[PDB]
Amino acid sequence: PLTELEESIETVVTTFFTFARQEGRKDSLSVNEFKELVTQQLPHLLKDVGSLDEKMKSLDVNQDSELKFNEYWRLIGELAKEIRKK
Amino acid sequence: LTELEESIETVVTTFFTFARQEGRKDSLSVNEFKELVTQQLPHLLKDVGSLDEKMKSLDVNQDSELKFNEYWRLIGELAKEIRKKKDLKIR
Ligand SMILES: [Ca+2]
Ligand SMILES: [Ca+2]
Ligand SMILES: [Ca+2]
Ligand SMILES: [Ca+2]
Repeated sequence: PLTELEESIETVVTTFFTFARQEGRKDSLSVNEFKELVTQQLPHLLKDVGSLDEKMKSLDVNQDSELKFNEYWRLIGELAKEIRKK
Repeated sequence: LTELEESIETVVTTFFTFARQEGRKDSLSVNEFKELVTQQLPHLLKDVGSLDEKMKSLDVNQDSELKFNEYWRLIGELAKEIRKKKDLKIR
């Protein structure tokens, strides 16, 4: 099977698709799916994020009202880079 | 921590675990990078070829070290290949 690091990378990727398949396109997060992912799975790392509707807008870099995997990955990188600082 | 948060913490911590071994404690020398790949990415980087060449390719500022940003670009490469398998095209 996978190492601790490999399984962790796989979990990060799987979590996107778990949330993205709930409604509309199965390969992107709507605002509702993004809000679910944050509230369910990032309640600690995003505790101080403020308005989720604004954060969605900020991450939606091509202004199509959905987060594709690349845009979610940008969020993961932001969270990683904050953790690194500790 | 949630499953997702634990996983992001693991990805970050694994870097420092290998980086603190010798030299600058916040970067991977080529020896520390080879240890990380062999011990912790043996499957995802099974087909990577020369580790010394991979190190060079990841060492974007040619300082002979991988700082966290440079390791994170590797994790992104690996994540994109996983993404392909978690969203298969029937075509
Ligand atoms: Ca969706
Ligand atoms: Ca978008
Ligand atoms: Ca080092
Ligand atoms: Ca470097």
